[PDB]
Amino acid sequence: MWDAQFENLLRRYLPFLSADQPLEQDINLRDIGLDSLGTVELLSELENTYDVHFQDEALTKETFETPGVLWKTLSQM
Amino acid sequence: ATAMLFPGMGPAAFSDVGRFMVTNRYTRELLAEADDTLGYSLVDRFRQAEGDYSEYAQIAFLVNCVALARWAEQTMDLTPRICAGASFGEKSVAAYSGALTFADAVRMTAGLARCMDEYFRTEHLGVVTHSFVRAPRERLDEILAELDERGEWHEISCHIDHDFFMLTLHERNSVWLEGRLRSVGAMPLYAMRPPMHAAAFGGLRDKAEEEVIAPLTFHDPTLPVVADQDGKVLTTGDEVRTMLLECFVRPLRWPDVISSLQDQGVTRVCVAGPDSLFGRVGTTTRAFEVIAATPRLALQP
Ligand SMILES: *P(=O)(O)OCC(C)(C)[C@@H](O)C(=O)NCCC(=O)NCCS[C@@H]1CC(=O)N(CCN2C(=O)CCC2=O)C1=O
Repeated sequence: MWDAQFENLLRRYLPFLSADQPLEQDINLRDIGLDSLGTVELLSELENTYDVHFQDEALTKETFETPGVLWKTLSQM
Repeated sequence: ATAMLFPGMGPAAFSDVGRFMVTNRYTRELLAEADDTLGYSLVDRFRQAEGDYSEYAQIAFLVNCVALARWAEQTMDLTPRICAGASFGEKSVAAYSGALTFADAVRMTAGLARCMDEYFRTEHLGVVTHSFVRAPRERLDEILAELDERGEWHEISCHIDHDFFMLTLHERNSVWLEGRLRSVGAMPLYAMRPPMHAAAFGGLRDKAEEEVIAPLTFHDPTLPVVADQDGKVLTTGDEVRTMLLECFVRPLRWPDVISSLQDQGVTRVCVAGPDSLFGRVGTTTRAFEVIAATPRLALQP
């Protein structure tokens, strides 16, 4: 279970999710609008905001499949 | 000062563009000319296509891209000094710029699509083009040297930004390449088939010349066109013919196109069409104010 700092950030990259719609844990980010360059800018904002460096398995597409896997993967740093 | 930019192809479906193509009057006009030229209903064959990048999808992208440029010009009263097209977009600018009639550009696009499919049916099997980011040249060189070390063939096929490149090579090395990229913080994007932009494809270049490009009549453009191979401002039909050919065997150099544009006085850019890359990448962003002329934008009131 994540917080509002994470989610406000993440929603700036999901154009097909409306502000009045919840971010489900298992929802697929590609279908909700995240694309290649979005992912890139999203990595960027996460690495500043949280002072981490993504690497090795954290750079596979799988990391970015859902908010749930992405939050999990991020917490670990 | 403003420029007109035509983007490369990217991931999408008929659902994304279908309402636009059937509703916008620019596109309807162009679809009519395209049908009369191909001998079929483009929209109908695109509608029922079983791919991401069929022939029919490619011609539809041409049409959408050109119509959106005509659409942005009238809607937003743009008065472009100069234009440019990346990769697939070379074909878009040819038609926008006046280097070919729309009908020849449709023929062209259709011919080259068949021609790529024949060629890559048997040639350079297993070769792929990898895109990746967060990879400064320093890091990429280390990887390439490790590839040279094992005697594995490769070619840098595109320069997108300082840390954003495309590399072509046998798919046998893909998984390792991916893993090794990630080791140093680089992120794999996509692994494209067919491949594109390599000296080793001079064979494809000849076949597009003989089977498809040679019969066409090119005209000098009504505005100059910046070549995506190296930032050269072009001004004649024959220079536009050449860019379309060199494209198969010379790598795309997007920081060079941005350079010329800046050097020719350009402050602002309109990117015509659906766009996953060239209108969004930092190389374009840091230099210019961007107007994204996408089917979504053309369906607001
Ligand atoms: P993420 O998956 O959201 O984004 C990935 C990425 C940003 C790389 C996105 O832009 C992408 O997927 N690119 C699409 C690559 C792809 O799969 N293309 C398939 C082949 S199609 C297109 C058709 C075509 O002919 N070209 C160029 C060929 N060409 C020239 O460039 C000049 C002359 C010529 O024939 C295409 O790009």
